Formats: sequence, structure tokens, C-alpha cells
Amino acid sequence: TMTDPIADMLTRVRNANMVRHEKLELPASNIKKEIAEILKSEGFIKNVEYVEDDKQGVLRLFLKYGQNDERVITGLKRISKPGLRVYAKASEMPKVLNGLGIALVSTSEGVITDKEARKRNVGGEIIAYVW
Amino acid sequence: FEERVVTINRVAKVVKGGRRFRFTALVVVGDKNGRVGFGTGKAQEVPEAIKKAVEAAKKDLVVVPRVEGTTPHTITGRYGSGSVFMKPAAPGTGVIAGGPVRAVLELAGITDILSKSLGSNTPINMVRATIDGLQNLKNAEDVAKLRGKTVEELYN
Amino acid sequence: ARFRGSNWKKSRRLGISLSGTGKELEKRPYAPGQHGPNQRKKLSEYGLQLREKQKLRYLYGMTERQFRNTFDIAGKKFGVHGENFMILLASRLDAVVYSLGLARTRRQARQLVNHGHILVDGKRVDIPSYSVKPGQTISVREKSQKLNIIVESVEINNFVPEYLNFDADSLTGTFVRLPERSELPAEINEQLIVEYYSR
Amino acid sequence: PTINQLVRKPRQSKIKKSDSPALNKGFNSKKKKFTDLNSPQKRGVCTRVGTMTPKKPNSALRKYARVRLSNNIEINAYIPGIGHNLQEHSVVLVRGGRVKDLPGVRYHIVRGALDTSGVDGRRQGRSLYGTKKPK
Amino acid sequence: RNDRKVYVGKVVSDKMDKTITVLVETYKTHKLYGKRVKYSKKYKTHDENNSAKLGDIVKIQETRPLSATKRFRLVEIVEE
RNA sequence: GUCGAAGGUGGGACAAAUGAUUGGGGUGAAGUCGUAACAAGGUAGCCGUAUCGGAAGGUGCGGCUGGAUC
RNA sequence: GUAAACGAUGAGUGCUAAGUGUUAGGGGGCCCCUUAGUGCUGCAGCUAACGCAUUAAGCACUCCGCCUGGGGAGUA
RNA sequence: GUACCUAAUCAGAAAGCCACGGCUAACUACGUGCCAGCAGCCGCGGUAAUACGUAGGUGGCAAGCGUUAUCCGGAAUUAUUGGGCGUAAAGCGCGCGUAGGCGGUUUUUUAAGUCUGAUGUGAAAGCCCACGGCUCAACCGUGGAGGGUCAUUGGAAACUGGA
RNA sequence: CUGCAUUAGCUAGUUGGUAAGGUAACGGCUUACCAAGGCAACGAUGCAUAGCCGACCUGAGAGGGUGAUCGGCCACACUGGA
Ligand SMILES: [Mg+2]
Ligand SMILES: [Mg+2]
Ligand SMILES: [Mg+2]
Ligand SMILES: [Mg+2]
Ligand SMILES: [Mg+2]
Ligand SMILES: [Mg+2]
Ligand SMILES: [Mg+2]
Ligand SMILES: [Mg+2]
Ligand SMILES: [Mg+2]
Ligand SMILES: [Mg+2]
Ligand SMILES: [Mg+2]
Ligand SMILES: [Mg+2]
Repeated sequence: TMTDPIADMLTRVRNANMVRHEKLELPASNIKKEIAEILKSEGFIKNVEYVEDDKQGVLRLFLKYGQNDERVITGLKRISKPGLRVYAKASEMPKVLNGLGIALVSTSEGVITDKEARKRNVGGEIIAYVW
Repeated sequence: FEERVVTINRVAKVVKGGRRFRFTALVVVGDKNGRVGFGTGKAQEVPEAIKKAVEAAKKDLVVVPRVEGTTPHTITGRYGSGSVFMKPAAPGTGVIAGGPVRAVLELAGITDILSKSLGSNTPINMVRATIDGLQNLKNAEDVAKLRGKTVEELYN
Repeated sequence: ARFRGSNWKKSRRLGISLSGTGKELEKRPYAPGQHGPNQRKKLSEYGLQLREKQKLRYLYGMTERQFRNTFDIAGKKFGVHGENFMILLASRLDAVVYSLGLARTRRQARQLVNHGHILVDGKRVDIPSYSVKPGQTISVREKSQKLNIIVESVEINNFVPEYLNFDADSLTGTFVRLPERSELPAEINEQLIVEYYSR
Repeated sequence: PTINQLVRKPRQSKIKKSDSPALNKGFNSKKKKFTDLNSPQKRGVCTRVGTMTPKKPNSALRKYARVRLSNNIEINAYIPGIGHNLQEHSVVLVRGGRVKDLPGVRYHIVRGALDTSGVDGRRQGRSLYGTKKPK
Repeated sequence: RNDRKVYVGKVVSDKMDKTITVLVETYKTHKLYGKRVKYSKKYKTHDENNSAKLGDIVKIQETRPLSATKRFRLVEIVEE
């Protein structure tokens, strides 16, 4: 059965991005909305919409394709997994693509990027790398 | 463009009479200023094979992003079973790479890099893997443009 | 010195004048020995790296062990490794004495230091490998002030690098500051030497 | 493998065998037991000295001696150089190194050590063949 | 006063007299893989009144050796 | 007097060496016998099993294509 | 208690162009839509290549079994 | 009467070892002729051997240079970092299931994991960094820095766990 | 903080209790008495090997290998017992 909803989200994004789909819809969760909001904030995705469904909600993500159809998201990777959870200290926070990419971190200060985590000096679980 | 002959191979086709031999050359071409190319040429004689390879390499030239004589970010170029990891290095590190990779990186005008061939050691596939890695290299300006941010905003 | 062989043969092999004048390369600019005159096949990448390392080593007349130790300590410093290695080589009492012009040859300068003619900060230093730091004064021993070799070398107004400051009247030099790559020999490609020691 | 499989059953490295087993054993006479000690060379006594035919495609008569070592292991040791003084009952120093042509020979006799004489008239690579400087 | 170590576990044996065996569960991270693995230790504990029973969560504190194998005492019964 | 080292006696356990003889394996003459496989290899081959035969192998039963011209 | 016990392809879940046939249904106007099977063809992607391709050998997460040169040997 | 210092005399007493087909920097001659021999591997040698032996030349090192033994590396060839299982080695013939591993969405709470501090401790020596002393260096000394899966205690609470 | 399951069962002062003796001292430490416990696939028991550590060698790292000299701790003093 479904074991990693976050990983599913990132794969759906990866798959839709490969085929250059404009939008994708996925089942919603609070964590997945937060991840989506960072991606829009960092300019990886155009827009995030939430639709109430009387179940768990639906997230609609609109993907960004640059001029010449160049993809703004090149790759996404799940770091912490149900099989093996990965945590880092603020000092040890990883840089993705030498700052060209981002790391999404779950911290006691909320789900945030690696830059904010180093700034706030708060470490946590490394959810994923997006570049 | 500077030209370096990576490998020369005597190849054979079997006919009724026996084996007929030709020479294949793999050549890297570069301006040593962010443009590099690779080509293969086959001929009965090595000079003619080299010449054809040079002409092929000039036809396909790839633009390489460079940050002060190094690459912008770490990358693993993969082609077939060929895999080449390339990590940016500080000045004075030198080119730490083996065989075909060295030729491609030097002719692209990269003077400082950390590299390891993780896959096949077959010369052509190593070169193609290296070129793949360089092609997937990205610069902050382009990433900023694509993500609709300033370079400063990219690094926070 | 330590290596006491044909400096010409070593110059001719390495395609660089170790004396810095070109006298070795004037007549026979090709490798020594039977096969010297004949065409030389292209050097491998290893061959080029080794050549460049040997060029620098024989230029400063050092043994391999000491050369490699110097390369290591240079690497431990801050900045570009190759440049740091070269400035550190130039900072040797040997090199300083030669560049001040107390001797006409590097081997001569080495014998001068090794035979105890040289003073550093007024005191006798006899180790050619001694690492002169900025601010130190190199002098001649009071007894050796009138040596024919020294006086004749000083009379020949050899160009003195900017990082040094020599007074020929007193036979006293000063290591003013660290050299710059510009001031160091231009025939050496230190990057090849770094690569050599990488593998 | 999965992480849970790796925790339950760890990754296992392949153990390696010495090419020179006889040099890596000693013998205690009093306890009458073999001792595990790594030795660079071993002394031995030549049981037999003879010639052997190399594996094809090579062709020669190769000089060798069967040597009973101090640890009491019997081995075949190659005799290097041109010419030898060795006979049965000679005392020799044996080092590691196999001869690829000769199937059973996994060791070499050290020239110019103990009874073994140096190669006569060797003037290049003398240290290898136990010959003193000619001068 | 310095404090003696206190552990919480489930009683897994009550057969012995004035004694209970308490299983304390802790996690040991694998040195290489980094996954935490469940580990259990049975602690022999003094229960004077034979109060505790198999299957009740209990709190135990370290003591002087009370027996050949018993080093802990029952502070309280957390759950039953 | 208790305990008690060493010693003695007994039936077991384990390990190593050796043993008439015997078994398969490996290597090595251009030895002897046949030709089983690779082509439709001249009865497609192979797998499990059973049985038979100097030897490779043969045959039965079921299975696979990693076979099948016209 | 073993078979080339084979799709020589562990199980679960989600996601990712199409076209066409067929089995058992469902829904709406012969046509269209839809569910679960079963075939063929074919993108993207993958692959050493052959090929695979919503019946993945693509992209992912969970758990299990298994591999680490050939022979000796599936022998002692 | 050692170190050190001074004076006098003298290039006089003070260079060897391995390698040079490829990897791998450095080739020719002669002798030998699948012999004698070489060899880490690919191999070399059966009459014009840069592979044997010697000589000349060269290369690499140097009071050393080679060989053997052993360990780590290269070896992503046990792969957490960092590999695989259609045909290359590798999916149990297939179910039913136990332990274990893992698990959908929201809220509240807790704080074991997680994160962030403080305190104690993790000897000295060593490694590392800096400085100082030995003519230099090795070496010696001094001060930092680092090293726990550590304990105790104060916070944070997204995620994992518990309720 | 170690290998081996082609080592799967192990233990009867053994596990616990009571009382007494004994020890600097707690305690099956020992002895009577009472009960049947205790340990083990989270590897008991057996077998093999080994002083342990600060460190040391290697590796980009993660790791791998090792435990001379010096310092700490332990054990031993012809063998065994007192
Ligand atoms: Mg036949
Ligand atoms: Mg047939
Ligand atoms: Mg029959
Ligand atoms: Mg089977
Ligand atoms: Mg269908
Ligand atoms: Mg030789
Ligand atoms: Mg490894
Ligand atoms: Mg197979
Ligand atoms: Mg199956
Ligand atoms: Mg310390
Ligand atoms: Mg011992
Ligand atoms: Mg490594």
C-alpha cells in the first residue's frame, strides 16, 4: 500500500514535469501544501490551489516552463524515508547544487528551506532536495 | 582550436580473403575558453582518421559554464555504462582527472576540478559521459532567470 | 652541492637553461646522449608533469625528498599551492644569496652558505635549505668580506629582484617581503607540478 | 538490499589468501605445533635439486630445488640466475614470488644468501643475484 | 543526594518470590546504516509484597546488589 | 575432622597425524575407442525423473524454447 | 517434494503519450464513456545491446528472497 | 675537555643502487638463439631480441637503492555514502501466515527519537593549528582546536514515536 | 567493545525466598531449608582466537587494518595449591 505520500508527491511532479504537463492534481495533506508553497516561493512552480473535497482535500500545482520550454525543476529526490529517516544539525545542513538548488527541511520552526534553517540556526529532518 | 588525440584503435572487418584493418581516432577539440567538442574518424591510415575526427569534433562543440576556471556545481555525467563525477575545486587544486576526462576538461578551459570515473573505462563512453555532465551544468544567472529571482535571492 | 653532475646535460634534457643564460641550449638544444640529435617522440601527460617537476627541482638544486617535503609544507599554507611552493623555494637561503648576487651561480651560492661565509641577522647560518622570512638581513662573514668570488660577483651588477634589497657597499641584503609569481621564474608551470604530486 | 535487510544481515567482505603460505607459518618444536607468524624469508634444506619443463607455450629446462623449510613445510623454490652451486643437503634462504611458467613453484631461492652462491659474471642488477661489485 | 537510575518497563515474569522481571525496551542505532533497532533487557527487581503481576507497567530504581542477579527495586506500578 | 594441589582409575567427547586398500577430481605426449553437443550437427536441443548400455550416451513420461525448412 | 515448476521478470501501492482486438460487466446517446481481465502495435523514459513500454524492464516508496570470476562442486 | 668556538693545512680521503616493450620516465650495439634465460600482468626468447646476458648511452633516486613479507588504497569487487537479480552471477515452484520492518487524512496533547543551549566530563602524550627554542629541519616546549553512540539540566515542536 | 549455527538448546547453588555464618563491604559469597525457577534466535551453551585503551597505518570521506616504542588500566613471576 501507500507508504510515502511525500515521495509520491515528488514523483507525480517529476513525472508531469518530464512530459511537460501544465498542471497536476494530487491528494492533499498539510505537509504537501507546505512543500508546494516553498516551491512557488522559490520559483520552481507557478501556483498552488487547494480544493476541499470532503476527504483529505486536493492540491493543484501549476508547473513552470522557461522560454524554449526549459524546465525550472530539473530534479527532485526524497532524502528522509520511512525505511531510513535522515536528520541534520543546523551546522550540517546540506547545500543542494552549491546553492542553485534547495533542501526542504522539517524543523520545530516549521517546514522551511535550508537557507532559512541555517539563518534561524534550527536543524531537522531533511524531507527532500529540489534543484 | 587545440586538438588532442584521446585514443587510436585498429579495428577489423572479416572478409573471405581475411581481416581488413582500419584505424579509428577519438579526438577532443577545444578553445580552452568554455567550448569543447569530441569527434570520431575512421580511415585506413591514422592521419586521415585523426583529420576526420577533428572535423567531426568541430561540428559538435558544447558551451561549458565555468566559474573562474572551475565548474559551477558538482555533477555526475552518465552515458551508457560510462559515469563521471565532477566536483568544483578551489584555485591551485589542478585538474584531478584520469585519461579521457582530463583532455575534455582541459580543452574546455577548466583548470581546477575534482573528478572520478565511476563506470566504464572505454575511452569514447568516458568522453560522452564527461560531455553529458558538462551539458547538465547550470549557471546561477540562468537558474535565477528560470526561477524568476535575483542571483542574490537565489543564495538568500 | 648535492647533485654535482653535468648541469648542461640536465638543461639540455629539460629544455631549459639552469644557469639562466642559455649557454647550455645555444649549440645543442636537444636531449643528451646517443639518441639526442634524433627526433624526440611526444611526451605523455605523465612525461610532461615529470619534466616540469624536474625543471623546478634541478633549477633549485634540491634532492627529491627535500623537494617533496617543501611541496607539502607549501601546500599546508593559504592560497594557491603552486605559487606558495615557488615562493617558498625562492625563500631558501641558497636562492636568496644567489638572487642578492653574492655569487654568480646557484651552486656557488650554495657552497658559500654551506662553508659558513653567510650571516643571517648577524649570526652564522650554514644550512642552504634555511627558510628566510621577510625582515631578515643576509650578510657576508666579516672575514669573507674580501673573497675574490664574492667581490667579483657583486661587481657584476646582477639584477636584484624587487622583493630583495641589496647594498653592494656593505654586502648586505634584506628580505623585504615575500616574492610574487611575476618575480619568480616564468619558465615553470607550477600547475603541472601540483598535478604530478596528485598522481 | 533494503536497509532492514542490511541491519538484519550485514554486508560481508571477501577474505583473501596469501600467494606465499609457507612463509607465513612457523613451528614450535617443544609444543609440537605450527605458529602463525609473517616472515619475509625462511631458511630451508634442499631435499632435491633438478630441472623442470615450463607450461606451454614456453620451452626450457628450469632450475629448481625442493626445500624442507624450518617450519617443516616442503616446497618447490625456483633457482634464479645463470648457473648454480646448489646440491641436495644445501642450506638456502627462500623468499616469496611465484614462477608463472612453472606450476608448482611458488617461491624463489635467494642468491648470495647462506649456501647459495652469487651468479658469476653478473655485472647488471647484481643485488638481485647476490653478486659483489666487480671492481 | 546523588540520584540512582530509574527505568520503566513491563513485568514479564512474576514466578519468583518477592521478585519480578522487568523488560526495558530501548533503541540501538546501527553504527553504519543509522536505523534504530528495538532492544530489550530483562532487569531482576525486588517486589517485597509480590504486588506486581505479569503485564503491568512498572517503575524500577537501581539499588545495591540484593541477590546474585537482582540490582533494582520496584518504585511504583504505572499501569496494570 | 572438613575443605583441598598433585596423583590414580573409568566411560565418554573433540582434534590432529598416520593406515593395507579404495573413490572421484586436477594436470600432463600428437596414447586407445567411439562421435554426444555446436548447422535441421545429420534422431532439434535442453530440464526433472526412471531405467538400460564400454564410453560419450539411448529410451520412456512430463515440461521449456534458450528450436522447427517448406 | 523435484522440473527450462519460465513471463528464466517476488509482493503491495501510486504516477507517466497514443492506436487497435478480445472476455465479463456498468452507464449514456450503431456510436460514445467507464470497470476488471486478456493480446497486438507504439511515445516518453529506460537498457550493454536485444528489447521493455499503464499487463514496464519507465518514474517512486515499503517489505522479503537472492548475487559477488570460472572450474573443483551442488562434490566432500 | 663532550658540544660549541678559533686558527692553520688540504679537492685532497667521502657514490652507490635499480630501471630503460607497454603500464612507466629513460635505446642502441654486440653475443645468444623457445637454448641460456626473463617475468607483476600482457608476455619475451626457435638467427637483424629497445623484453635474455654484456657494453655504450639514458632515466629515476641517493647514503642509499632494490627484493621479499604484511596492511590500507586504487576495488563503486559487500556498494550507508556508493552496485545489482528478463537474456551476464542472482526472484524461493506457489500459497497460508507468526515475529519483525513499514504504513492514509485532521485536531489536541506529550516529548522518547529530532532540533537548539548550559553545566560536568571525554588524562597526559599524539594528530591538527599557532607561536616560541634548538644555525635549519627532524626534534623539544607552550597555548588553542578537535575527539561521545556521554551524563545532567533548560528550551523548540515540523516530522517519527506515545496518548 | 570478537568470529563460527556444518555450535540450539543451557543451567540444579542453578533462579528466587527464609535463616545463619562469612567479608571492609552488598550478595548463593557460603551452608541448611522452601519453591521451581533463570538464560537463550535481541545467539544462550560450545568452539576458536585475543590482554584492553589513549593511539597508530591507510583512505577525499565514509570506512578498512592494527594495538611496537610512550602513558593509563588489567593479568602474570619455574608449574599448581595455600
Ligand atoms: Mg553428433
Ligand atoms: Mg542430434
Ligand atoms: Mg535401450
Ligand atoms: Mg529448484
Ligand atoms: Mg486493458
Ligand atoms: Mg633482469
Ligand atoms: Mg571498498
Ligand atoms: Mg542467469
Ligand atoms: Mg516466480
Ligand atoms: Mg588530550
Ligand atoms: Mg594470549
Ligand atoms: Mg576510496
